[PDB]
Amino acid sequence: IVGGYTCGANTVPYQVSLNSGYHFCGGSLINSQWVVSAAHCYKSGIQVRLGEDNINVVEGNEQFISASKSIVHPSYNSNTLNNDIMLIKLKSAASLNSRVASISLPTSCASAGTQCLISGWGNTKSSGTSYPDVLKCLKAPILSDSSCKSAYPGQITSNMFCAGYLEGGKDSCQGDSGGPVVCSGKLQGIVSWGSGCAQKNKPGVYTKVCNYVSWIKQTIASN
Ligand SMILES: [Ca+2]
Repeated sequence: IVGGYTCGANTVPYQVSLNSGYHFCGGSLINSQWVVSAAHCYKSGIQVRLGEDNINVVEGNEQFISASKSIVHPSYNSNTLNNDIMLIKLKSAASLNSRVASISLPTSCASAGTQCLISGWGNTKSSGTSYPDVLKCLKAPILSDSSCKSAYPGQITSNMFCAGYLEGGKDSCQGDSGGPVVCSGKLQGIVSWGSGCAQKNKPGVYTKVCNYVSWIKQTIASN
């Protein structure tokens, strides 16, 4: 997260870190057994880390639980990033309390202009590299589909939205991928892609979660 703020420990209780020996992506806990992330985050050997603040220090609220299964969206295209969504099942159910908690799926799609909270342990610099150890947060509005398409000609599908600031300076970034965009207490987006980070006229692009609720629910019901 570039241009954000330190969230505060366990203030984003649905935020998870996906770990294979190191943090590599974010995700969102949507019930005691299941995490939503980006398909482009797929790999084998995932350990889900819940209750994290500093990902390099054991602070007392962590739950580390290995994934038993991953399910990449059936129509995920890694070239265009269309349908950049995946489900990860935990080998055992997480213990839910105020510091570790699921986030609700949307009942309807959020609109341009709605404020959301984007969070992650990704790079904090637009030029060069610095990774924070604690969770970073950014409040950002959803942008119009027109401005989104104008920013990225020929690249924005019906399964994507832009959020952030056309002026630059405030954005998600490398290492934030798969993490949440939450608006009015609902998971509305997944950190997906963008051209660098926090560049002028290159806002972040996010997976449009509301399009996937039926797939998520059905998949969970049978796995
Ligand atoms: Ca920790």
